[PDB]
Amino acid sequence: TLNGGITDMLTELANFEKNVSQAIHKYNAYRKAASVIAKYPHKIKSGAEAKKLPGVGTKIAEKIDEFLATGKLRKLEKIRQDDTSSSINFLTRVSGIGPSAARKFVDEGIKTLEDLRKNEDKLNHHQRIGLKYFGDFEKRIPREEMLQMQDIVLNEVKKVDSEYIATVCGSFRRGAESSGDMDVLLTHPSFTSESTKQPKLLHQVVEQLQKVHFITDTLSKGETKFMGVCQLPSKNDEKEYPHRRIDIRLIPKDQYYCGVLYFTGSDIFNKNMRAHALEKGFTINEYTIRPLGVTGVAGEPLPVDSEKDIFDYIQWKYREPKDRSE
DNA sequence: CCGACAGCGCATCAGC
DNA sequence: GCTGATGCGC
DNA sequence: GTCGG
Ligand SMILES: Cc1cn([C@H]2C[C@H](O)[C@@H](COP(=O)(O)CP(=O)(O)NP(=O)(O)O)O2)c(=O)[nH]c1=O
Ligand SMILES: [Cl-]
Ligand SMILES: [Mg+2]
Ligand code: NA
Ligand code: NA
Ligand code: NA
Repeated sequence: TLNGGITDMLTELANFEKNVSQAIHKYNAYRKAASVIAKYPHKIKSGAEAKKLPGVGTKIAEKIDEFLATGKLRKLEKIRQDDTSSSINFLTRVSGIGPSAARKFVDEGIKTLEDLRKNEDKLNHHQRIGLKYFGDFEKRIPREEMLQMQDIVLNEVKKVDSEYIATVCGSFRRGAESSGDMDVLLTHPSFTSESTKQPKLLHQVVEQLQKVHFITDTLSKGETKFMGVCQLPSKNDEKEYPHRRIDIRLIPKDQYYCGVLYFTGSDIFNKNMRAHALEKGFTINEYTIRPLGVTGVAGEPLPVDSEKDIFDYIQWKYREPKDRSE
């Protein structure tokens, strides 16, 4: 946290560009800069010093100089005072409300929590659950609670079918002392890249987690991806735990290593690694790593029997999950 | 200068 | 209904 | 907004 002031400023710029400007590449440019500065192991003394880092160009360098000189950024000061921008930024904090819906709601005069609450019938299902748990979803999850949640999910999954394997990924697998949500990778031998010998593989697990009242709400659900809400049980006379976001991703069992590389992240780590793969003439998704032909067209899946195999292909030294928090 | 920026699941809608 | 684009999310 | 070619 040597450069917390700078990385906070860049993140706020990132969020502005995403939510208000709807300029997604600016968003990702700012997040990449924040990431590389966050892991830079010196307290930055100037914009020129920061500009040496990949992802920091002239414009961000000038902003860092302004920020270092004054402790603030005029551009941000004004954005903060703009009502429309402030409203749009707020609304997008609701899960299921993105840049477009936020701006549309503001047009219709819906721009506070109070407005949303009295206009529940103007929300889709995802948005309505996002609003319901607005407070809860912004709270952090202590790793100690993540461990309890892990135990429940792994044990309930076992009770459905002992051949299921559930792996908690995301920030939890990277060793984080707190997480924003729980991400669960799921495999079953019936579901491979070659065949699906059993239906409802994901459904069965979701149903069981609902039965024991762990899963409380659903944001979206298909054959391979569940996005919803869960809650730890609490003891007698205890205040309830907050509700938590949970993502579950069923991946073909022979593609587990690509799947667990993907779901472990971070998102910026994946973007960096996938970008590097492309420069090395490969393409990586959660399923496979494939070569790129001269045309750029993806070839056939390369054999993969470990996370490290994927790193090897693109000539990266292996990085343990705890070192992937970019 | 300027094209590219990771890659994809689910919900929703327009157009047929 | 299907298909493709878009929004939002991982 | 940044970067590689
Ligand atoms: C948001 C996002 C996630 N992912 C993958 C990598 C994440 O580590 C993983 C879980 O996504 P989350 O949105 O839950 C972020 P996290 O890394 O789990 N940290 P936390 O949930 O604690 O905030 O999905 C991507 O590949 N691209 C993405 O844009
Ligand atoms: Cl952009
Ligand atoms: Mg997570
Ligand atoms: Na740079
Ligand atoms: Na949102
Ligand atoms: Na998640």
